[PDB]
Amino acid sequence: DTRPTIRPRNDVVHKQLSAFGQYVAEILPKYVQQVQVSCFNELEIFIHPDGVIPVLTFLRDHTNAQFKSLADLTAVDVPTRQNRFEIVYNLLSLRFNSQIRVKTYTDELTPIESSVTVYKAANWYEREIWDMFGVFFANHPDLRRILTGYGFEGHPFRKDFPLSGYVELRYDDEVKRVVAEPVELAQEFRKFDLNSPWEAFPAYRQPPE
Amino acid sequence: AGLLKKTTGLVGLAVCETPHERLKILYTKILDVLGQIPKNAAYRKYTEQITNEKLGMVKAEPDVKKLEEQLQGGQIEEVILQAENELSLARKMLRWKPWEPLVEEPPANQWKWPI
Amino acid sequence: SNLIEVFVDGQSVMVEPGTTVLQACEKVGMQIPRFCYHERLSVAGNCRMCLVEIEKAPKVVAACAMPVMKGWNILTNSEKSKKAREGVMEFLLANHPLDCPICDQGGECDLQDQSMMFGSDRSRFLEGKRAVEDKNIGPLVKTIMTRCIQCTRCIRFASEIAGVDDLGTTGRGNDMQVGTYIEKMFMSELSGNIIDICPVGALTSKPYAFTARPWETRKTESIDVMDAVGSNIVVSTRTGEVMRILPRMHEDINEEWISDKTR
Amino acid sequence: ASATRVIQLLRNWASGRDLQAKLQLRYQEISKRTQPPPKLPVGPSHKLSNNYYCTRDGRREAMPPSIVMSSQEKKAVTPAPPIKRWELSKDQPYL
Amino acid sequence: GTSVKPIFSRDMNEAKRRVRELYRAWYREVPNTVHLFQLDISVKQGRDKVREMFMKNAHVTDPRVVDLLVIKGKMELEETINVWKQRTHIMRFFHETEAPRPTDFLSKFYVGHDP
Amino acid sequence: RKCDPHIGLLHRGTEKLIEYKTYLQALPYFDRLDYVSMMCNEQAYSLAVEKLLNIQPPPR
Amino acid sequence: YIRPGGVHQDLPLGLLDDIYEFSKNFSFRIDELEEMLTNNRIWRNRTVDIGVVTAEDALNYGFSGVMLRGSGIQWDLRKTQPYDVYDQVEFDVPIGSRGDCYDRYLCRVEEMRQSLRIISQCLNKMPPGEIKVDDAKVSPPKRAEMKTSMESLIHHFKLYTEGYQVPPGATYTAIEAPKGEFGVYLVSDGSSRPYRCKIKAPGFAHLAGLDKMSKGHMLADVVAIIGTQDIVFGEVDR
Amino acid sequence: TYKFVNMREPSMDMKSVTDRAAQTLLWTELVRGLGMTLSYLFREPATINYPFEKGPLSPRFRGEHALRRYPSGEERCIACKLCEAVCPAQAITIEAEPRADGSRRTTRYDIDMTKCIYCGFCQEACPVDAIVEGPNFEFSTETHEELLYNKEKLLNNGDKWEAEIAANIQADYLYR
Amino acid sequence: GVRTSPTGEKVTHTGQAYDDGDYRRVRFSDRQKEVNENFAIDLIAEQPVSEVGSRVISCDGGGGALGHPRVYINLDKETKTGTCGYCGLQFRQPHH
Amino acid sequence: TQDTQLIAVDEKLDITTLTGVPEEHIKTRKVRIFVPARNNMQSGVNNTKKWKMEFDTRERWENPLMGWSSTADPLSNLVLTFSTKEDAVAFAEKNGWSFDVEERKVPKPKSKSYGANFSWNKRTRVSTK
Ligand code: SF4
Ligand code: SF4
Ligand code: SF4
Ligand code: SF4
Ligand code: FES
Ligand SMILES: [K+]
Ligand SMILES: [Zn+2]
Repeated sequence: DTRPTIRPRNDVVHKQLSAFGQYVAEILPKYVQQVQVSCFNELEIFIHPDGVIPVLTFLRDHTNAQFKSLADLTAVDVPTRQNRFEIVYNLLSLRFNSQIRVKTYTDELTPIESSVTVYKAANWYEREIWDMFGVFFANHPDLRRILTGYGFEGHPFRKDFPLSGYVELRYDDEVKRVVAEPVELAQEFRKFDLNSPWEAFPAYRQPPE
Repeated sequence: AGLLKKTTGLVGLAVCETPHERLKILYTKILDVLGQIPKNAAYRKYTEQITNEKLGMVKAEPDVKKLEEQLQGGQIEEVILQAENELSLARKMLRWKPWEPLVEEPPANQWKWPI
Repeated sequence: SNLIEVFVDGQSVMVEPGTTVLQACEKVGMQIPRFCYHERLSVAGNCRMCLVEIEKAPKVVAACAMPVMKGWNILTNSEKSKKAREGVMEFLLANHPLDCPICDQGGECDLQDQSMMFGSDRSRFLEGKRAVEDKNIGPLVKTIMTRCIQCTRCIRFASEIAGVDDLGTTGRGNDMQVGTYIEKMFMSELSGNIIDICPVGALTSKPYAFTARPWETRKTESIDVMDAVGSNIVVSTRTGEVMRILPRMHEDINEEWISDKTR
Repeated sequence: ASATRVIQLLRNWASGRDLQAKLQLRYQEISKRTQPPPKLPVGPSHKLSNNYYCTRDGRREAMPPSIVMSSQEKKAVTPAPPIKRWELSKDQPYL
Repeated sequence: GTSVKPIFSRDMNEAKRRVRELYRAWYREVPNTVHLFQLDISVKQGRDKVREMFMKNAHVTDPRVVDLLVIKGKMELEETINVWKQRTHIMRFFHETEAPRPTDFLSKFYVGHDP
Repeated sequence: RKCDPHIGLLHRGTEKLIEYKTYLQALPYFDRLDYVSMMCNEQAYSLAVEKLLNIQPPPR
Repeated sequence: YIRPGGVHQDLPLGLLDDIYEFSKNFSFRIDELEEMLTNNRIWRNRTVDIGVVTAEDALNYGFSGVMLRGSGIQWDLRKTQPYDVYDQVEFDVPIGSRGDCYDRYLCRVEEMRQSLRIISQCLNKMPPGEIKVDDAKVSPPKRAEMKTSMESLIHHFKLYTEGYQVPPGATYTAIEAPKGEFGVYLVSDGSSRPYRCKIKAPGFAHLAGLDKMSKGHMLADVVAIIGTQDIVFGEVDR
Repeated sequence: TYKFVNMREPSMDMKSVTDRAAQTLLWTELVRGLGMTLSYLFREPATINYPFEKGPLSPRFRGEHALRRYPSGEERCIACKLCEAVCPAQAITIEAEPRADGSRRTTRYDIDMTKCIYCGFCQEACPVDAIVEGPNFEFSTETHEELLYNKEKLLNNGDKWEAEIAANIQADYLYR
Repeated sequence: GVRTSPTGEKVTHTGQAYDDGDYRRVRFSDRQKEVNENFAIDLIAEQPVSEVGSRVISCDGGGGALGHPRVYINLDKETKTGTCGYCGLQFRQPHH
Repeated sequence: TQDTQLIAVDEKLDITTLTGVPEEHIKTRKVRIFVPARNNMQSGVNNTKKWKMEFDTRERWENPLMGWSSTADPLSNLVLTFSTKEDAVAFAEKNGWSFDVEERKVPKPKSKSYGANFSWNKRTRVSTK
């Protein structure tokens, strides 16, 4: 290897992954607004938050996809965008040893039909995505809180919820109970300005408008 | 077509002693639900092509032992599985009908994530 | 209009005649690595870090010096350009004293940042280094002039702006020292601004004097109070204290600098 | 390990397996806690020549992910050549 | 555009309808949680507190957000009917520990410079 | 017949704390992520990070 | 120890020998576990038939790694997606019968025996190479060259102040955890810090199956129903 | 490659059935479970008695912190500040002013001992390896305050644990 | 080399002296205030100064790799002898 | 173009009622939006590309034990990032926050001429290079 430090890239798998791109694009052109392959040979199709079940069910039952292995569903809060939240699923194919990723946009008041019908593995995945992020999922068995304090208010994983929090706990002898109080830190998280001031890698340079 | 497979491996998946005929009738049904779908649909132009090729392929070779690798689909006890839900799959998009153009284009700056 | 058409890595952009290559790529935004040219300051083309090779021509031009010629495609991310930028980079760094943990510019040093983006990952030096004797030019500004890269930014700031007919580059060769020869004081009302223009730790702020580091000072935006100019400044706040005051950019009111009093 | 031979037979017979030669805990076989100084090698790019960072510039070689369709007859293609049946362990068929 | 999507209510009325049934359901257990929680609080106190935080959000005029609130209330009551919530979880609303805070400008001034 | 548990007795910042740390500072998070198998977590995080940088580790 | 760009430090002189001394007697120890904890009549019944998941049910519950392997599913991240140097070592995945508590129990101990060969193959394959990538922009420079070369000092300074900047994008990469499928879906904002690093927790998805996993079993079985799985309360919470 | 772990056909002869019938009736696999327990009883226990003996460690151990100093005697801590930027718990805290001579030594170096995780990162961060982690791990306490360290307590640790870490780093810097 | 305080209150090398009016001294009652007996400020006083006959010397703090980075110091400015900021010790010029 | 029960409500977004922020830290807290000011110690510019949204600083009392800068302001450390200002002000309305926007200053174009450093009578001539 003349370049034993950089990761050697693979193009043959990049081709069929690109080929499977327009494939799923042509099968369901109602929802797939954008299909994108990564330089890490990862496939990412971009769909609409109304036809998630069709596109998810099709990928699950297709004899040419069989992506029955639901890895995880998550959100990436991007407050800049009009649809700040972004529900993202990861699927794996046992027969095709490949992973594809579906990405949708969503706002705070736009429900998503629950993906329990297509991948009922996720029953607990909504229970945290509505917990940490707050995105409600439409027509769901039980959208309950299983990842925060009982009676906690807000959605901590958002970018408006501070890392410090809003509630601090202390045992008081007046009430014989661990009672809540507003947060108050002995020391504060020193915000660090790590981002470099000069231009990084020129590849991902957003053109000015 | 030889000794019946008492243990297919994967638990729960039964071993039907009539794998061939089940495969054909199933493929007729999946070809049936592919009948009403219009010609321009990408579902048809792609999935009937594999179906009749596989339907023609299962019909030609009548022995299970070799047919496992002719269709390559593992064992015969599960090739009817993604096929039967392919029959289901065609039924689901008898409703969604997604060959129409995009429902609406995404917001102008929704994608493209350097920020 | 007179706007001449000149390409930038193929991308066509209209530019004003006389606009330099660095300013030509400014509109789209490239900021070719620079160490001697400053916007509000004259140009010298000394550091040679802005060198970018120009297309279909076997010569590397300075982005700050050669303005334009009709349809000259700037190859910003060229391999030859990266070679030229890398070549001068290990050059000026060769004799730089290993002072980063001890230099106040640590964390906001241009030399540090360039070496990470447009830099190598190793050294090939196997000889000695030069050391320059410090020349105290005030209890308001430091002198670690052994860290000076001879970008001559300071000597211009003396000649222009402040108007003092003062410190220049004495000596030559590897011993080219940027100083005052005789120990002449630097009193000008804009003397404190000589601190930000210096890209290295050669001239740092004596009052600050290693009180904190850039990657921890929560910066706030406030206005100079002492004078009625109402200069825009950035206040450094750490652990509930104020350590140093940095001028902002506002064009008419303060350009890029302030008075010594408010610094 | 230090027990007498007779009791060693007792635990050997009660276990049926050679516990003496493969006794659990450590003994005088471990490497000495004092060790010779090491002389670790150099890296795959510790060359003083023809070694510009651009030739190994693996950080910036990453391109923004490729686009193959955007809103703004060909045969059906499978995303990847499907896996092949694994073979029984030649060392041992079943437990 | 401004033509937003409805979660479950297309207008204030159906959202108001949902507000009624959760709020009406909230005191079917209020005189019983205290009994099961071994609490020292009179039933009236629970009733008015359920009241006062209803006015705490009795200001919005969009059907979706108020709908999210009633299901959030629908996400709250069963957490304490079935003893899932503990004493300190519902005692949190019953603000006793927290230090009394000033309200007027002068009292704000006297305590500290925290505008 | 029905068995749904209630967790969060060890719910922690993890991802929330990660964003305010750098990648190297994020490495200890995975070491403490699960409390049983430590090394294999750093296997995933390092593999993911080196994947993003398109840098392959030395064979040794 | 495992850091981006290779392992942080090198093995001490003699660590390889210590592995062999332990590994030589290890199968002897796991046999001691094997005899009394496997064919024990009351261990067997308390682990056979006590909770089982069929193929498609386990597959659709997000079960992965061993949890599918004990239920008969043929799949393993080690071989199907040979991350790292895994494509140069021979081992056998322990696929099993019906898939009850006992079935995965035999699968797990067999994994240890196979893990012993992966150790042994790797123990006599250690090549004379390096521990870190030779890219100082992502790997801290060697301490000896740190106090001698400026490029090392600057790179060490910036890497230890803000660190390397990762090019933007997202990536979900999973490896075979010794409990299940462990993946991190981190998204890079083109900065020196991550943006969101959701984890695929093997404990999480495998705790998701408990409801169907315990259809019709006694209360005293629930602890064993957990036992056939691996639910570390530190890991389930993402 | 794969290997079945459970599938097995029991032999169905009279001897085989008698074998299995005897196994259930005259408990033999049960007694085997008892059989190798006695082998464990009649074995040396691995019980290290404490503080008399000590489980082995390595010259790389990370424990109680201790700020060292030069052989002439001067503090190694340069206030280079890097240890903070890497400290993933933000336990340490460094603030320095120019000394009487001018050589900057931190006026406050307070490792919040109940904050750090003993990374080794702070050691790997220091360009003059001023802050190290001493081999001591037996420094428990009864008041939460004594855990909260300061500059003086760090220096005392460096002067107390001085020979060991000087030896440990001397025998471990080559790996580093 | 530690001097005393009005309340005894041994003042550290940094100069921290708790004034007699600070309520933050009960922490020290029934206890002891830890100060370092050695003072980094005056440990450089007795360290000998060495005359090296060259324009620029490189200091390493001794110990080869174990020390401080090889920062150079210029032995030309007569005034006060050049001090390596990393090491703290100082090199002298033999006046040629 | 969307048949998911298209109903029209004006209601400039006010998710604040459900965002969970306590009633104290919503109205009194002021919100400030502008682009970074590059530290003049550094000629880099990459900071001045985005819009970040901080809050107003609160009191920082010294911790009597060991001089920590104790803070009870949970929101003192929260800096967002926005591509432009319209989305930035938009985030100020959905989470209804008293905002204070400021338009970003852009480099005025300087006229550059290395030949001007050697003039016939122009003052741009410089006595040193
Ligand atoms: S000026 Fe020199 S010593 Fe200071 S940080 Fe920059 S490169 Fe390091
Ligand atoms: S002292 Fe600073 S500004 Fe002046 S020439 Fe040297 S590096 Fe440039
Ligand atoms: S301990 Fe080391 S890294 Fe930390 S401030 Fe002191 S010199 Fe710098
Ligand atoms: S070893 Fe401890 S004190 Fe040092 S940087 Fe790591 S966590 Fe902080
Ligand atoms: S910027 Fe053109 S050479 Fe300095
Ligand atoms: K400077
Ligand atoms: Zn020195």
